[PDB]
Amino acid sequence: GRGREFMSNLKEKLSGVKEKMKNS
Repeated sequence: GRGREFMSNLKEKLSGVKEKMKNS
């Protein structure tokens, strides 16, 4: 599931991406 395993992982990463994203 290129989308099934991506939708979940997405939010899982977004929680960390904000570390450098929202920062920069």
